[PDB]
Amino acid sequence: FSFKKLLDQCENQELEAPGGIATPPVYGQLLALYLLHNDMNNARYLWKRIPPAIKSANSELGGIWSVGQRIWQRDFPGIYTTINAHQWSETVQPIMEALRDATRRRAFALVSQAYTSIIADDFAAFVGLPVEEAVKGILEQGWQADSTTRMVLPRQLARLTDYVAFLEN
Amino acid sequence: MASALEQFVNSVRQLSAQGQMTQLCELINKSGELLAKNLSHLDTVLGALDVQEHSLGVLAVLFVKFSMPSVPDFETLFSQVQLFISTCNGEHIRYATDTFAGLCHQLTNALVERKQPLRGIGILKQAIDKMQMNTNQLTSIHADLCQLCLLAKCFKPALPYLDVDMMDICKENGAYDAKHFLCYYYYGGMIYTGLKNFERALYFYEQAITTPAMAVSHIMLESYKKYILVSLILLGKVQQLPKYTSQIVGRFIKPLSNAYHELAQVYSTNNPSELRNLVNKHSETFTRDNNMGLVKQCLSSLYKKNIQRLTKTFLTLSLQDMASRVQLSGPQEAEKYVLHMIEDGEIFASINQKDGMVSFHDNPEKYNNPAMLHNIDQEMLKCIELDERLKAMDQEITVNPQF
Repeated sequence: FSFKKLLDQCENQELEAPGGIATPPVYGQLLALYLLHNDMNNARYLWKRIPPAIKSANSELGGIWSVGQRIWQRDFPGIYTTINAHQWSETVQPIMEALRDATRRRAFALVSQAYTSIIADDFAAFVGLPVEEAVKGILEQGWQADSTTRMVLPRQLARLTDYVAFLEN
Repeated sequence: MASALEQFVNSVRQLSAQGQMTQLCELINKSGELLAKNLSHLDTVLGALDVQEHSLGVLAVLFVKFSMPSVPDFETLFSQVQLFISTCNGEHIRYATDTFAGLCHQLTNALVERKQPLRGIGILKQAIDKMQMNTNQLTSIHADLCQLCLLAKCFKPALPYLDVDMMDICKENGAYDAKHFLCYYYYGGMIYTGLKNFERALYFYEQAITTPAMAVSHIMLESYKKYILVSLILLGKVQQLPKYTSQIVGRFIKPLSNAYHELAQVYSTNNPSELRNLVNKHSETFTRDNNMGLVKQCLSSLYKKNIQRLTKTFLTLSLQDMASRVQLSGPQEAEKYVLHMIEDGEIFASINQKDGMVSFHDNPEKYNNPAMLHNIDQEMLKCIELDERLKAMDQEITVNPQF
């Protein structure tokens, strides 16, 4: 993956350059990359490793953890409310932009695999699109949309020869 | 006549050029019975590769004091040991395993009391690659690497060193102990537990229990207490112990772990009302044995087990009837709990909001995809290699005389 190479190259500089206490801007890159891969276990443990003196001095790290708090609870309407509140203009902006696309893609693979008759009033709060825009994009894909009820219905030879001589002799 | 610091720097070159390399580990451990730092300044202008092998002995001596020499400037000692592992590396590290392993142990002890032990992870991750010949070996250095991941909550470097099974430890002059074999399997089981890898956590915790002993210990007590909580999440009963297990676990650890044995009895009945009463009752035992957090996963596992149990019996249960057996207080809480299992992949279901019910279907996978055949061929490549390694060890025993 393209975003998986940025996480491997960031952890190598964390255990080599600093001798004890790292830097705030590096902690914001590891926490933002863990939120994109939908890995709440490594993101929660990384937040506890940061000393309390860094969180109280750097206010940019508090906004990143606020978005990850709703991911552990898995609340779709609670993701877009925390993104447009605290942002950093450095190295987190190009990473936070990809996090909003992963939220809409996560609801697309979850509703179409668990909600065979989702309500149109509740489907708008899962992808971020309004009610007037959620019922339009589903018709161009292939999903039906009922009326007067607001209901949406989504959804070799080289290996074989080696085992012959190995088992015989 | 002459300084004593000059006669102790040229003696490391005679043992490194001869066939006898055992005396080299003893000369660098004492450093001429001196407790100074003048030997590190003489290995630069008279060093073969970079700092030879006498550089690790001087730094390991200063780590025994567990203090700083003068002024808060202890960063000059952590950076000196990093250049020897990366740049200098070392060629005689296979014979001097006593001083090479003890250097990483004394470095981690002096990194926790001062600042945060973060630099020690990147240093120990490079020395473990030199002792492994691309076959995943085990040693005393690998056992100390798992302890660094427990303090510094970061399981990223512990993935390439634990995803592949290890065998045949690196031995040449003595570098392992019985305490390192029990502390490695105990620390490794905690990584697979939080990583939602119960398939590997059950095997790691089973090796620390089957090891025989003579009495009781803190490692063996915490290994059996965690073996019940792990097996209670996957299945509904604790797995039995092998025949070669220790008799202390079934005579001393079993009666002492009465708070964990009664937990598996109520789990078989599948009752959330009776399981909540055992948490507040055994709260004093879970706090004195630092087992907080492990028992919280068993509370949510009972609710997930009742949903999977209804899949075999029922098919399309109503949303209101599902809140009585599982006990979720209202049908609104039932639609939120079943959505968590879809994202994790524990079960596949579909919510029918048009009729107020929920469907429970199986997995429509016949395992006919071409990707499944590649998984069998890749798994068979490790079976033919394990048998070839056992043939070399079997011929070695036949050469030596036996009874």
